[PDB]
Amino acid sequence: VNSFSGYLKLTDNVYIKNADIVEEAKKVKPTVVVNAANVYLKHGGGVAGALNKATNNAMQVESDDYIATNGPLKVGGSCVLSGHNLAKHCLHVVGPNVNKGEDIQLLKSAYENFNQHEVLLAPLLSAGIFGADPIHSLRVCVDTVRTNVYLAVFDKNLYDKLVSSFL
Ligand SMILES: NC(=O)c1c[nH]c2ncnc(N[C@H]3CCCC=C3Br)c12
Repeated sequence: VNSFSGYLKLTDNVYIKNADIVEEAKKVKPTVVVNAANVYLKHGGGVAGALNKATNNAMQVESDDYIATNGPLKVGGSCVLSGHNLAKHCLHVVGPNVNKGEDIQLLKSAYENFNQHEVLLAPLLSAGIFGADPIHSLRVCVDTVRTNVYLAVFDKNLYDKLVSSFL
């Protein structure tokens, strides 16, 4: 039993809700919140800009030190950093950005990072400003993640479409 509330169950291990991941993280304080990161951990917009803003820029400060030490992530890769006031940990995951020409096949590799964590609150990777089809992202999520994932979809209109079209 966990504290996630109001989710629709899609499969044995995947759940979905129309919610703002920032407000959801603040309420649940999950062990792991997933950020829709880029390789530079520059949290400017989309989910990343919103999560970083909610940390009063502490996420960005921590991220800049991480990059200065380790260099950029790989597309499809991840790192675990602090969750600040939102969660115990933040799993920064880099899905391919279609608006940069990155290979959509890397979306499966990106979701594989979720399997290192028993339970996660997450957005749909590569959706929104990353330019991929969210219906496809949900399909890859369901077919790749085996741990318990609670997906937050900001747009109410998009949420209804993902549910109604789910196989
Ligand atoms: N500024 C923002 O993009 C968000 C702030 N919180 C969010 N929670 C969920 N998805 C978000 N964005 C996108 C990316 C994922 C696919 C649908 C949507 Br909608 C955001």
